[PDB]
Amino acid sequence: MIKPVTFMSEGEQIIGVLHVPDDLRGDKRAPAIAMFHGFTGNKSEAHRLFVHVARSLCNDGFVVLRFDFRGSGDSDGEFEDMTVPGEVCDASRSIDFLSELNFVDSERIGVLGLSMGGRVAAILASKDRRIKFVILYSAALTPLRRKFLEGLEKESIRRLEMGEAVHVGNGWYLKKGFFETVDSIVPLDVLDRIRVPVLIIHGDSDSVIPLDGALKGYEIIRDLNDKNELYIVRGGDHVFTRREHTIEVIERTLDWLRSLNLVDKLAAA
Ligand SMILES: [Cl-]
Repeated sequence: MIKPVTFMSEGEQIIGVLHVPDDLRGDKRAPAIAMFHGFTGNKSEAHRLFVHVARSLCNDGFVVLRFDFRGSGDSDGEFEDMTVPGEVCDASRSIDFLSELNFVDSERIGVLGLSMGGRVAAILASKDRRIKFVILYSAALTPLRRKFLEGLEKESIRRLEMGEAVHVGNGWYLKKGFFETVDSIVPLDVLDRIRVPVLIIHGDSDSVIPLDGALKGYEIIRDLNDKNELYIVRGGDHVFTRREHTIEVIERTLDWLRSLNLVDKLAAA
């Protein structure tokens, strides 16, 4: 079952989509995953990657919530006002939403994030005791403010300082709040607070987010939980465009989740 949902965050509506397993009995409760999209992404994500990921997770027995951050997709708000802390607010609200569903096991909720959404996932997991596992795809874990500004002309940076929304490419505009707070929390600085299982998947041909950041992240957390894993997708680009890479990412994610024993369909009988 797939159905649209809405909830409020920071005074504004978020629209999302909820995947519910069809074999979920009346009293039964399922583990759940909230999925966080990337920068200038939406809840379907590139070449519908999140749709495919969510369908596979739901087939595996998870309730899955995908939603548009405020300022993205069909949620309220303007993109130029978006900030990473604002997306952490939204992300926490999506956990609230899953926690209040009577067919979700409130003690078996985890998160999945792609790139900037992986940044959000890591930040939220460093704080939120409700998160029981973290899945990071192509995650942006390192400082980004300087790299973002280095892509802008000096006169554009001044206009940003003066309060203008400036063009950042492909028709997307951004105000300074994003640049001021994208490094308020840098994930590498708080990764050692995450003690639940973390799966890091990163392509060795990612031209957007260097693999180096995923390697550093794994180095920090590898012995904090003996289920933590780093999977490097050989030939994989930032959003796993080649079909075989998308399949590999999904297969590795399902396999890893199996190791955590979150679903027990045999016992469900
Ligand atoms: Cl905000």
